[PDB]
Formats: sequence, C-alpha cells, structure tokens
Amino acid sequence: LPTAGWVTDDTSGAATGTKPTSKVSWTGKNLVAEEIAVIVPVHENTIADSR
Amino acid sequence: ADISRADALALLATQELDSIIKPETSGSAALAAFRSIRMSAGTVSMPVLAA
Repeated sequence: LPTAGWVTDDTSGAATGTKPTSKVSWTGKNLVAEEIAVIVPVHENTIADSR
Repeated sequence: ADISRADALALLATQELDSIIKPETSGSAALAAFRSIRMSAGTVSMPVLAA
C-alpha cells in the first residue's frame, strides 16, 4: 500500500511543505487446471432395452 | 520510494511469436529422380532379356 503525508502551503524551505513519495507492489501466483475423469461401461442391449 | 520493475513484474504483458521456427522440408530424391508406375496389384511382373 502507499503512504500519504500532510503538507503545508505557507512558505518554501519548510520541510513540511514537501510532498512525500511511496510505492505500490504486486506478486504473481498461478491457477493450474487439473482433470477429474470417469468411464462408465454398459452393454448395447442394456441401452436398447431400457425405457 | 518508487515502483521498481520487480514490484510491477506481475502486471507486465506477454507476447508470443505468431509462427514456429523450423528448417525447410524436402521430398525423397528417389521419387524426384526415377520413373514411377501406378501399381494396381501389389506385385508387377517384369520380363528381362537374359541371353
């Protein structure tokens, strides 16, 4: 996260008048796809006869 | 403090080349050089003068 600071506007040369600096940063991660599978065997007649 | 390239590394775009780097391809020297016949039979018999 960044960081802001209060600044005055009265006169130059005052340290309180100088705008501060700050950084933002990120990191990376991964979504990796994986597989769930199943085979269901059945007789052809079974399919044919079933209502 | 500032955002370094290491801080923004996760945001950087990617590009991938549109095509594969490969050598050129060529056909058989045999089919280029020699006469060929359409075979309809899996064997052709050839008579040769012997004496």
